[PDB]
Amino acid sequence: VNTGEVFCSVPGRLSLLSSSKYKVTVGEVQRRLSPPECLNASLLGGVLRRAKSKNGGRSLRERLEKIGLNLAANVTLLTSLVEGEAVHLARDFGYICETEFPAKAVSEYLNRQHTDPSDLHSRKNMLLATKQLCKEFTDLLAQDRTPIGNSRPSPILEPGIQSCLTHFSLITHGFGAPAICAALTALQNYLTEALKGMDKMFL
Amino acid sequence: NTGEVFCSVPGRLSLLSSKYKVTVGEVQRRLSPPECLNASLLGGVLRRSLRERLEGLANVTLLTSLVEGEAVHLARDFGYICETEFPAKAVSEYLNRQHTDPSDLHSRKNMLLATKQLCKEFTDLLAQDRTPIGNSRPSPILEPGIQSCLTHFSLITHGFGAPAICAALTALQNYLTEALKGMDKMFLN
Repeated sequence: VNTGEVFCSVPGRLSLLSSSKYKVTVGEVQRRLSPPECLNASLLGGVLRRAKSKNGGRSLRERLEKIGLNLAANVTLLTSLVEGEAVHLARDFGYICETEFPAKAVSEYLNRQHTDPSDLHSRKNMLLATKQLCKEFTDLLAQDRTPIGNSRPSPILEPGIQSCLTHFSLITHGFGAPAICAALTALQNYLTEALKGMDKMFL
Repeated sequence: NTGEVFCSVPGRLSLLSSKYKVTVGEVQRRLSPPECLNASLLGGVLRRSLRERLEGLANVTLLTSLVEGEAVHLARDFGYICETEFPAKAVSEYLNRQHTDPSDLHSRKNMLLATKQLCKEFTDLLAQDRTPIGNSRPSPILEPGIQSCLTHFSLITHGFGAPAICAALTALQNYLTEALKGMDKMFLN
C-alpha cells in the first residue's frame, strides 16, 4: 500500500472563493476505512464528494481494491471533512482566537470581580499557575506526530500517549488537537492581559 | 421584523442526505458590521433577485461560509467529541509523570486546583454571553462594554467562537480532574 499517492482532489465544503481543491492521499482514505471510524462506501463517497451513482459504489470499491484497501461509528459534522479542510478550519479558528478574541476586555471585567486587595497576591499566583499548566498541556499537543495529509512523521512521544492522541486526531480528521490549541491561545491571551491588569491594580 | 424566516439552507457539512432556517435577523447580522458581506458572499452563505428580495434591508475565513444553525451545531459536535473522546486520563497520567516534583506533590496539586478555578470563571463568563444568534434575541445580563466585545467575536465566527472555546476547555477541565485523581494516588504512596 503506497500512502503518499494521491487518490483524488475534493472541492472544499466551506469555500466561498471560486479560487483550491484539497488533495486526498491513499493514506487519508486508509485512515477513514480503518478504526476507529471504519467508514463504509456510502460515507466515504460523501467525504470524497463523489456523485452518488449506482455504478459509483462499485466504481469506488474497484478503485479502492486496486491499491490494496477494502471495506460503524457515530457520524458528526467533522466526519464530512477532508483532512486538508479540517486543518485549514482549525488554522482559521486559531487565527481568529489570536487576532479577534477580546482578551483585554475579558481580563478587565474578570479582574474587577476580585478587587479585594487581600485577594490580590492570591489571584496573581493563580493566574501564573493557570498559564504554566496550560503551556504544559499545549506543549504535549504540539508533540503529537499523528499522520495527517501527506505527512507520516516519526514519533517523539512514547507509543501509548501517541496512540491516544492518534485516536482523537482520527475521529476529528485532524481538527481536534489544533482546535484545542486555538481555544487555549484565547485563554493564554486573557491570562497575560489579566496579569498586566493585576500589576496596574498593585498601584 | 427580525424573527421572520428568510429561507432554508442545506448543510455544507451533512453526510446523511436526509436543512437550517436562516432568519432576517441573521441576514442583517451578515450585512452589518463587522463583516458587511456584499451580495456575492451572502449568495455563497445562502447557497443560491437577492437585492430585490432584501428590499426591506473583514477578511473571509472558512467560518464565513456557515449559517448560524450549522456553526452552533459544529461547535456542539466538537463539544460532544471533546467530552467523550479526548483521552483525559492518559494525558493526565503522562503529564503527572513529566511535571510532578516527587519532593513537592502539594505544589502541583495547588496549581491544578487554581487552573480548574480560573478556567471555570472564564467559561462562566462565556456562558453569560447573550448575543443574538438564530431566532433568539435574549436580554443581556453582562454590562454593555464586555457584551459588545463578546458580540463582535460571535458575529465574526457566526456563533461558533464562544461554544468552540468552551468545548476545548472541557477537554482541559477533564484532564485537570483526571490529574487531581492521579495526584491523590501518588499521596497514597
